[PDB]
Amino acid sequence: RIIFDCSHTMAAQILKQAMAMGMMTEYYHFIFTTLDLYALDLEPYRYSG
Amino acid sequence: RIIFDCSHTMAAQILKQAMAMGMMTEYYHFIFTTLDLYALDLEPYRYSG
Repeated sequence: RIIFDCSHTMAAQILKQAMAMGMMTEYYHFIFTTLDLYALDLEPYRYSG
Repeated sequence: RIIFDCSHTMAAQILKQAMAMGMMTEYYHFIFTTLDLYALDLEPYRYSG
């Protein structure tokens, strides 16, 4: 159970970090607070479930 | 514990599909069967451990 305050481009970078590290998963109940990341593209992170 | 009869480029394909689907973890203990298994892209799945 993790919560995320951070800029959205850095957040997409940490998406790349975490899905490379295998952490971008349905295992862990997350909550982002990003509202502007929709400009960037999220699709394998969204299809990671 | 799954064993993987597939080509090397097909292995890279399904690796891209699988880390897009978020199913890359140390929990999974696998065996790939392809003779070319050092000659392509190889990195982020090892950092999913």
